[PDB]
Amino acid sequence: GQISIQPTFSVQRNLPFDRPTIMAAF
Amino acid sequence: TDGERQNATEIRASVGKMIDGIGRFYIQMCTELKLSDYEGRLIQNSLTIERMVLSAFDERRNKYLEEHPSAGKDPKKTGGPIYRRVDGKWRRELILYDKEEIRRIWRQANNGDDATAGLTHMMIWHSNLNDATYQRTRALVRTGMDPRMCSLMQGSTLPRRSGAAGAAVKGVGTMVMELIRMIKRGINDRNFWRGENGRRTRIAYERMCNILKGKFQTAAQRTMVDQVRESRNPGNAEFEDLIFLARSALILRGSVAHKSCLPACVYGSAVASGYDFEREGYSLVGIDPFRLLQNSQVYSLIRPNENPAHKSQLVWMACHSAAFEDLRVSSFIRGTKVVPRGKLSTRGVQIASNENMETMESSTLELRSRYWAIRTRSGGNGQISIQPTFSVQRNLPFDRPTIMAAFMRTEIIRLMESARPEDVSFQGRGVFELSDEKATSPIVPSFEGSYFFG
Amino acid sequence: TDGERQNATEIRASVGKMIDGIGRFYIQMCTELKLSDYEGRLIQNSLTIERMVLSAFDERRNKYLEEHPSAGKDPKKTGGPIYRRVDGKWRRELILYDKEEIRRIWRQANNGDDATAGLTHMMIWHSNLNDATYQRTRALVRTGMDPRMCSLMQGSTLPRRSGAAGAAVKGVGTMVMELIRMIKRGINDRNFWRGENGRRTRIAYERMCNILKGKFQTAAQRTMVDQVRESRNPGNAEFEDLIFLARSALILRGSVAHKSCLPACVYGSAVASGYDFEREGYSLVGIDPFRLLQNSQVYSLIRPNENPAHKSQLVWMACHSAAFEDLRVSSFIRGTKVVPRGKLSTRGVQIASNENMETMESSTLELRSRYWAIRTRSGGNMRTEIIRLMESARPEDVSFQGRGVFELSDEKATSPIVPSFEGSYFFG
RNA sequence: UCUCUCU
RNA sequence: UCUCUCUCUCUCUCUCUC
RNA sequence: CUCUCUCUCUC
Ligand SMILES: *[C][C]([O])[C]O[C][C][C][N]C(=O)C1=[C]C(C2=C3[C]=[C]C(=O)[C]C3=OC3=C2[C]=[C]C(=O)[C]3)=C(C([O])=O)[C]=[C]1
Ligand SMILES: *[C][C]([O])[C]O[C][C][C][N]C(=O)C1=[C]C(C2=C3[C]=[C]C(=O)[C]C3=OC3=C2[C]=[C]C(=O)[C]3)=C(C([O])=O)[C]=[C]1
Repeated sequence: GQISIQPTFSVQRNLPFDRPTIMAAF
Repeated sequence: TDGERQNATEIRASVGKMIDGIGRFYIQMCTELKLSDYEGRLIQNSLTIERMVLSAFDERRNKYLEEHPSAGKDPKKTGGPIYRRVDGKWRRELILYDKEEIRRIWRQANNGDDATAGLTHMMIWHSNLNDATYQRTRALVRTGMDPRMCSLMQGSTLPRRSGAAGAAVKGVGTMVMELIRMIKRGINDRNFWRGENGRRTRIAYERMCNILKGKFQTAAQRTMVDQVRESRNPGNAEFEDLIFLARSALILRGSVAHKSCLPACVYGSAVASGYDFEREGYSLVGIDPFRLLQNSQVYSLIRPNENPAHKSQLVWMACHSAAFEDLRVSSFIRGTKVVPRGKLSTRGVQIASNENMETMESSTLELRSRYWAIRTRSGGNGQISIQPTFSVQRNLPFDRPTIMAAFMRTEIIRLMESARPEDVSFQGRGVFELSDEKATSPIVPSFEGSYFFG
Repeated sequence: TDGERQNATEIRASVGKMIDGIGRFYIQMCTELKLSDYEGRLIQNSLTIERMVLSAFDERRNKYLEEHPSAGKDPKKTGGPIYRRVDGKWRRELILYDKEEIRRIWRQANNGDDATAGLTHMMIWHSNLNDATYQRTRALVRTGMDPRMCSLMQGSTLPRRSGAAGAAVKGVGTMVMELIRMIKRGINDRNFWRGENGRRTRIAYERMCNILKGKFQTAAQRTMVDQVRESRNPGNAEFEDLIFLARSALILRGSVAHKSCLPACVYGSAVASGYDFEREGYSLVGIDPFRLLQNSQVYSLIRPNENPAHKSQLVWMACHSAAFEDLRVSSFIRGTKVVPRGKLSTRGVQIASNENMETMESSTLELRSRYWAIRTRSGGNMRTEIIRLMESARPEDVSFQGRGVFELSDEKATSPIVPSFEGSYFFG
């Protein structure tokens, strides 16, 4: 599935990501 | 600034001229295919017309078709499904058109010039629709890439004909897939990277490595791509190195351009309404697309047992290229909750040949957003010297360690560990109102899922 | 010398005639816009009047506006926010004026001559104000340059209309950014550098490279910029050496001219006082700007919850182009500590339309300095040789040996006052 | 002139 | 007749290993 | 470079 984000709009949000899964494969 | 206003005005006119051609061409084709107002505003009909244009200008494929014609299909005619409503029911009839006839019609609509910018714009619109609708994990696995990096798959369906304009909008993951396929062909074929053609492949490999490098933001990522480019005979080492680069892009996101490329039916309706894009100008990242969609009514074919709102949200997502954007931000701008792909009770917009075109009904698409925002080409996330002004005996200070400092893989891993899924990006930038055409007062949102393909 | 006394006196009169034209024109426009003594001395009003003249003489943009008119704005009329105080409160009303009427008023104030020097002088004043107020890392990042070289962006907002005079005051970073845009355009467009227009672009590329070469001091930097000029089809390689040249300027700084361009309100007040700049003469690098500012009183519109001292410091720095200068030397000259940009509780001087012009009050700007110094066009003191030079360079070498700061009463700059010296970076 | 969310 | 301190809040690009 | 330039723009 999706584990990250790619912003398209300029808004003050926080760009989420699945940190434990991204660093697991390192 | 004050000098880039002119340049900004120049760009607006040039894009407005492209939008005018698309609308003028669509109007001409609608009157030539004999389509009524309802059928002219059908998204399926616009898709067929757009695809006919793209195939008519496909010089390479057309040449191959001429040399090796397909079975029962002459390589000089194109077409697609045109849907007409007679007696209240919908029917599909396959239209065949001469590619020379379509090319002449397109050129006449753009004042006799080729205007490949309009074609690339339509190709981007198709790519955005494909990204929001279909998920290509099979290509990710087949190239050896982890199927989880679907957030970087922006513009993976863009044909190679879209250079520069197409390359700017495509993402890190798609770029890496292009590099990997080049690597795989070299490993499988020893003649690759050698001979007259190997020289051509090498220059192509260099160019797309540079544009991939410019997509990154951290210095560590750019240096890693620069090393891979230098490899004269790339192999598994670059294969793994690029795979690491793609995984790093999930945290240290690259710069992917986002543009709102609308269907040609919207432009055709606007141009027929007397609207002059060339005069007042246009912008694919500003308020212009949002304002156009507010006043534009578009119909679509809805298959039996399908929620019209979910299809409209899918078209809304494709229009603004927000397939991989946060659901919370998309929900805020639209004003109605955006659902993940798994909870969308709809199939693709394009209708298949084998589909019973008798239980199909049409509905109006709700392509209206409560707010409007500026599309970004940026990802996520002082003075070091002096310039004397007065004649004084002071010493001119500078930050020696930092200036001389700028003269691999462990560094990249360290960078992403520091990053956390809470950092505020685009600080102070919000979402405006449709009545606020000058982007004066931003509206910063306060924020359950956030992954469309989750 | 002894022969350049006549030359210096001649130059002083020519600059004084330019300032007299600026002052005379402001007086007429104030009398013709019907502005009271207080409103005429408002810095916001002076900027609006200045911006009206600059746009009235923009032949290229005016032509484009005629050919391709904007929406709701006729291309023959200009104007801006004029702030009028009646009954204690401030209100803003947009004034619309014919660009030809503005041109006639300006020309008549200069005895019927175009006087392009006055327009460029106002353009330099606006650039100095923009440099001290706003930091353009977006353009640096967009063009591919590291945003850390914000000290070399002097005069980055100056329009191309300010030639010679404008190029002298602009910095290495702005010159490099201009070249980098040319390279980026050439790389993207294959027809660039080719055809009749390519020849015109080539001469522009050569000329702007020549002024950049003259801006440098070390022989190594000049040779490398000479190499970049010789490239018939510059590309990524010429991209890199220009970036390297920009980075070397942080240590081996170039020669950037610094001139004190005051707001037109100060000149209008002085001319109304009877001062004859043509007779007494003027100079943008001497004591004249300092002595004018000491006796000049100017007001500004203060947004709520804003320190007037910080806004006055911002205007003082923009007046003398001390945006990128050492804070210690700037503090020593002014007499009151100059705070870095991050610690300034103020926004830009110009007020936006979306701002409620009802909670705004006015304050007097303290544009007076305890000391005065002479503005400098100089810095301080292949590629491996360039890196070797900046390695020997230390952030302790004394520059301008024996050259100090004088008193306002010492009009001949006879006895220098050498300072003895905690931050020093405005944008840091 | 094809089709597909999610190995 | 615009606006802004501090990473792109707008600066396209005139299509492909044809 | 402690003052010795500037009459404008790929108009
Ligand atoms: C390698 C080699 O072979 C390459 O070559 C190239 C050149 C040739 N071509 C010619 O001549 C021509 C073409 C054409 C076309 C076109 C053009 C342009 C554009 O852009 C597009 C196009 O498309 C097309 C074509 C053809 C065919 C098809 O199909 C498509 C022409 C026309 O069009 O007419 C002519 C010529
Ligand atoms: C380049 C080409 O394309 C074109 O050319 C043209 C030339 C002839 N004409 C002219 O130039 C003229 C101009 C004018 C003006 C002026 C002048 C001078 C100065 O310095 C400035 C100016 O400004 C202006 C103008 C105009 C308009 C506007 O708007 C501004 C003139 C008058 O003014 O009159 C004339 C001519």
